[PDB]
Amino acid sequence: RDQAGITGTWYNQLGSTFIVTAGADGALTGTYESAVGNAESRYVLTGRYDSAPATDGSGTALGWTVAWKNNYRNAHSATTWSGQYVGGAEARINTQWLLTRGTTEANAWKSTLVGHDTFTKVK
Amino acid sequence: RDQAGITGTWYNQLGSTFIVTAGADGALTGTYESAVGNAESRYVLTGRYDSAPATDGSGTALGWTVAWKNNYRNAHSATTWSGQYVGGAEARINTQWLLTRGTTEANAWKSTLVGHDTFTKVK
Amino acid sequence: RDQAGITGTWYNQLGSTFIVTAGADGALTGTYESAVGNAESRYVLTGRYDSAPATDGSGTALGWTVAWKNNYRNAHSATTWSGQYVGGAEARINTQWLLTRGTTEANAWKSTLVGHDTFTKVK
Amino acid sequence: RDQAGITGTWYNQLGSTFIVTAGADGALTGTYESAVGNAESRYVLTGRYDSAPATDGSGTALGWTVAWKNNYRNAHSATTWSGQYVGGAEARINTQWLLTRGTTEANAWKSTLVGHDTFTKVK
Repeated sequence: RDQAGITGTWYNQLGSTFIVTAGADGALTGTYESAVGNAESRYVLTGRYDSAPATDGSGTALGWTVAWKNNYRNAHSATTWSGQYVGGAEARINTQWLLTRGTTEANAWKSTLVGHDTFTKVK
Repeated sequence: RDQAGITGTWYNQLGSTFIVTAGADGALTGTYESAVGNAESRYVLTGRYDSAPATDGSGTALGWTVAWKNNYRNAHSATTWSGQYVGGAEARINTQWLLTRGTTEANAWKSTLVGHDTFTKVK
Repeated sequence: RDQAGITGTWYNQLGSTFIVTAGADGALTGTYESAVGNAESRYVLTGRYDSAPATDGSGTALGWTVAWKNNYRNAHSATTWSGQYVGGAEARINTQWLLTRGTTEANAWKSTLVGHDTFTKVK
Repeated sequence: RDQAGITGTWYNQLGSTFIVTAGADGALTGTYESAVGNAESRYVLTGRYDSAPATDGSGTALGWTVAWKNNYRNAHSATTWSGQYVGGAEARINTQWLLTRGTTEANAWKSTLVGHDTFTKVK
């Protein structure tokens, strides 16, 4: 339903760039570029979305992962964004995210950051 | 480094089954079967992991997504697990997860569940 | 430093009302009224804030708890807001929150909702 | 119902010490000592719990806050624990927590850590 809705270039409140293709099978594939956190250039992302969402005005559930390793840098970390795509005049992806850093057992308690990103089709 | 470490069948504290292959390129591919939450049978998952982790005793950062749609059911939801793989005698994947349900704007505030799953190679 | 900054009436993006007094000792005391989630009227809250924040332009760390029981209703739940107070022209409290419902062991996995509320001094 | 159940000394998986009194009015008051994160000695905590929980075998919802300032140190941060008290043979408090550090706007995205602590009456 939202394959075309989701496919494209999205920007969050930080100036990060999320380039995604939604597959007819529920796949999400693309690249993430973070404006913050010592990331450089594009990182692979993959994820999933609900390819057959409720017809009742509900958002479309989705998430995706970026491991912060590319040819430029390795943060030894990974972020997952869990959220929903909201169609219409000003389409949004509203997300919450978990970033886990690889740590020792002794630092495991502080391994994970949590936040929220809102993505729009205009910067 | 942990491609073989991660590839395989993992079980969490709920009796859920996570079947994953780690690609040399950082890919995670496989299937998830939840013991809870009105899921039935296998659901596609995709994700990423740090294919070149720190050599310093740190875990390996990873995450993955499941959209809760297969041929049996559609929960109109998606879970992301963010965590780290810890190698050795009793290998673990320690995760935190966000489950977002597709909702109306009026219910968006209650769209997202958070928990923690610990995966082991024995049930 | 921010005792006066924090003391007052705040509104979030949902139209909820947070009435708080910051004590010189780091205490937060007051009442919360939720615009959503079948809450009615005021609920007691308590919390803490950093009464001696960094002088470097950083926010002031704080959190507080509401148990969703008053003389009108009992949701058998509790929310904690963790965030920071940002002073200046448009003062904000930026929070992330965890709502845990009392559950059986069998439903514990779905006990906890997560979100984010941003509070302003104007509605 | 669980006033006596909750009142006491609890330990988490990190060796931290949570000393709490549950008030008949839903209050939680006491002190927290963290085994990790450069905390030293006791810090004030306050919170709330459901003083009239469901009679149906459900846990009792609660949370509390610690601002990481005492006479010894100031981390410029605050943790909230949201969870539920589970009575019986081996009483537990199962929590999820958010730690927000005071930050600049530019670092706000990385302000918040998330984890999970399980508290028992024996160390």
